[PDB]
Amino acid sequence: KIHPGVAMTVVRTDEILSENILFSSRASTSMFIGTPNVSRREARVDAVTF
Amino acid sequence: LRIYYSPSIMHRYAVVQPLHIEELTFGAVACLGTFSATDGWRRSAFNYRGSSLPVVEIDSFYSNVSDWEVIL
Amino acid sequence: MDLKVVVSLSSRLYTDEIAKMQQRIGCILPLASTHGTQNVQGLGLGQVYSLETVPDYVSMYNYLSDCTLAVLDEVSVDSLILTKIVPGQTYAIKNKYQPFFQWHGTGSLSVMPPVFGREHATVKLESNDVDIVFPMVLPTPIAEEVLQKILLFNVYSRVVMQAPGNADMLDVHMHLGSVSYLGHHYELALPEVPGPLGLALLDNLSLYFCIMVTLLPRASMRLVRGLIRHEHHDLLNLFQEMVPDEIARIDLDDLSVADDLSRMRVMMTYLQSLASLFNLGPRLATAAYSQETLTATCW
Amino acid sequence: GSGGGSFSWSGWRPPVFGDFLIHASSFNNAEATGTPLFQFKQSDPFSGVDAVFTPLSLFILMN
Repeated sequence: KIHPGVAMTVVRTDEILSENILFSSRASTSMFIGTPNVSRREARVDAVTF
Repeated sequence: LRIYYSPSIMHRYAVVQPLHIEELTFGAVACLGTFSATDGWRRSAFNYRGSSLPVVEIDSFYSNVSDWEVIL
Repeated sequence: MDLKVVVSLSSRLYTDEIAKMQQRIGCILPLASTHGTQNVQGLGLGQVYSLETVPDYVSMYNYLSDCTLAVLDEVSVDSLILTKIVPGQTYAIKNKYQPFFQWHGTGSLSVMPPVFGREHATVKLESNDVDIVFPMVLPTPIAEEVLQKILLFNVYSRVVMQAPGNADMLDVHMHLGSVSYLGHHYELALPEVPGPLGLALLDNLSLYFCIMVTLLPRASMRLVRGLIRHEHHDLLNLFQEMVPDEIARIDLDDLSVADDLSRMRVMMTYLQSLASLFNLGPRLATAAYSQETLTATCW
Repeated sequence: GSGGGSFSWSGWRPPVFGDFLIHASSFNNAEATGTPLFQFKQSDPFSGVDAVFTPLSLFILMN
């Protein structure tokens, strides 16, 4: 426990969970909606995927 | 399959057995077909006469046999 | 039944890259995941082939044989639409490659990592800082020829590592890196140091070879000695009037048809095993072709 | 008349079936109904019955 010739700095990164609040002003984005689609695929021996 | 059988060939071909023309062939690999990936293997008990066996079961199989391929 | 994949880009790309990709319509490329929505990372052959890294080709064949293949169908500012190739379908397919070779319509095509070049094959997307690499497709004979070129160059770059002079490596570069097609020569980019998976494949080649070399039939050796001593054939052009020294030492034993026959049986049992290993890539069989359209009906 | 125009079902192929004739002792009557099977060719000419095995009988045969 002798002090060496040189000194040192120690750096670390820390994570903090945080519950945030988001405000949005009215009419800030225009959205265009499309018609939904349904297709089928992966026809396999016992099942179908949609 | 080569590296999965490496220790067994290392043991068998070794001092225990020398070579001869008809003994060189070691393993055979044949395909049985395709099965839906990401499902996996359900583990089930197969019960006969009050005795069980752990059995892997594979759903949605598609049978397709292939020829034998020689591995050594 | 319905085969369609849309790939969503987070940020819109510039005009230069939309033009460069619209040149690229009708391209075969692998994606990793089979879903309607794919991210831009899993797209293409990029994430295994890096600018800073030494090129390893067998690993790219390995990655490509597993990743699902799709055909470029539509290029937009935000979204890329690509159709998926299911194992059991027929596909009208288009040929426009820059290193183009002529197509028969007779023989299956094959897919391979971009051996010819990196720059003319790549597309950079600095809007989303990602690089897309289009693999190269070829008729099967030139594919197998290029593969043989690459593996033999691996072995001989390894061996001439301990060799005397520059002229020897210069002879190696002639007719190994270069593919000579009718009317042109083409320069494959070759690694200076092949270290990964070159071993893992050439070693299995060596196992098969050292197994086969014990059980050769002698009658073939005696026949070759007689024929190169008396007649001259184009397959016998290699051996001059000189006959090799190995054959003169192996031949001396007489002939017994039973042993040669059993050796032939075992050698065939191993040749069929050897044939499976040379592919290392997806093979797409072709049935019909139009030279005026550069369009095949692959399968 | 309306049907027949599907022209496939994603390439659907009906299963091919195989029907073997077995001795009463070789194949145990209780099995998992999904077990893989194996036919061993014999030598007798113009035969009428052929053998079959499951992985368990295949194990017992090899001791």
